[PDB]
Amino acid sequence: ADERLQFTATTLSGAPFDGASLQGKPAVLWFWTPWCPFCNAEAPSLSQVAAANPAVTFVGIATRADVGAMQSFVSKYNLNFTNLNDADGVIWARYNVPWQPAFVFYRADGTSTFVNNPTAAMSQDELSGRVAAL
Repeated sequence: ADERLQFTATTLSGAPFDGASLQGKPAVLWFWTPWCPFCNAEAPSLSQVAAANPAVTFVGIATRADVGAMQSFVSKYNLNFTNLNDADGVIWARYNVPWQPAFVFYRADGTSTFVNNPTAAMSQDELSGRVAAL
């Protein structure tokens, strides 16, 4: 929320990205790793919900994998939004780690809600409703 978004990063494509650009608009952070079965179950839903909600800015944040594996996952699931190679877990630490998948749902006013459930993948219906609520 608010100042935690003040990070910089590198995308899987190698481009710089500034988290501060997310301030003041509805956004979703999604912390994933490519080998997690829950992340793999959620990825089609991220792809569809992001596509259907273009005025919400989605940013995936991947760690604990090589960049090629990250890229294969984005390609396989058509994740057409920024994905960050958080190679050393610094952004993950900022948002307090602990494992994947995790969502942060930001309103434009800076408030947020998190979902970090280890037992199940979030359904598309649930994700669509959380994104609409922003």
